[PDB]
Amino acid sequence: TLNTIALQLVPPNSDGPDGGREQAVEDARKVLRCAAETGLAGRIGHVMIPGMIEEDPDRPIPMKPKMDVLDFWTIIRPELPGIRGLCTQVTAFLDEPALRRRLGDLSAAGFDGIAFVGVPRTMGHGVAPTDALSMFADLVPNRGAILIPTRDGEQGRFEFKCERGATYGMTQLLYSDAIVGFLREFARRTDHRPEILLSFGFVPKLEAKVGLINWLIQDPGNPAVAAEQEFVRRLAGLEPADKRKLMVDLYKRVIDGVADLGFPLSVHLEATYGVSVPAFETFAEMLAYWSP
Repeated sequence: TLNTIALQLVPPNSDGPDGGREQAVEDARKVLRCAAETGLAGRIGHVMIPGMIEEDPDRPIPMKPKMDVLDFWTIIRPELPGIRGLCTQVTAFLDEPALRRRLGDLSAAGFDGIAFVGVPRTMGHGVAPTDALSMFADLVPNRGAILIPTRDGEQGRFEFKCERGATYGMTQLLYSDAIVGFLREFARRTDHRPEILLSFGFVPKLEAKVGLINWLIQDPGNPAVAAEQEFVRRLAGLEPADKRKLMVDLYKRVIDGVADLGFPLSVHLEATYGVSVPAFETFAEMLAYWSP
């Protein structure tokens, strides 16, 4: 079990002559600075590096190439003394031998958890993500499945992934208490008690203009998600202290709602638009209420 506070850090664009290395160092230093400014120095235990970024097909200008997960960690690891690694990893291009090689490399580099994921919709000889969960379990021994508590059929989908060896579930961004009802029914139906990495994403006013979070959580026809998107739209437009209050209230509703269910809990902090002092001001008040 991780019992950790994880901060998501997206690898920089690698299309420059430095391959993103200067940007990676500055990003790490911005993390330390923002944590220090908000009373969170030394509190973040892990960085969550995604090894997959879904691309919105309707965005006019394309994503640039991104730094490899392990290249990125190698650069930022010296700048974040004491912080360890978590990641997601695409397994579609990793046969069983190559999956053991990648796992050994990530373990040796200091990664403690790995969530196996699929390929973006707009992009094949390896293991399916759910088959990888139980392989070479001594390497990076925290093995993550993605958990979206609003998604149709998620009770049977996530139960199966626990059967196949998931030790933790990394949630989609949480903008309602749907995870409370989900885990209450999961605990009732099953004996599985994976660690839950509860994901919380700061919403700046830029979301009102860009709508990236709204798109990241979209599920057309799902009324529970519609409610979440309405919550995100509301937050985007509220004044800074108002959106902090509402996000902290949501945090408290989730933590209280799941605290007696028997799942180990970690916290996954996300700033989709980039780390900032306002994001960390919100994180700090959340973690002041409850921290793993």
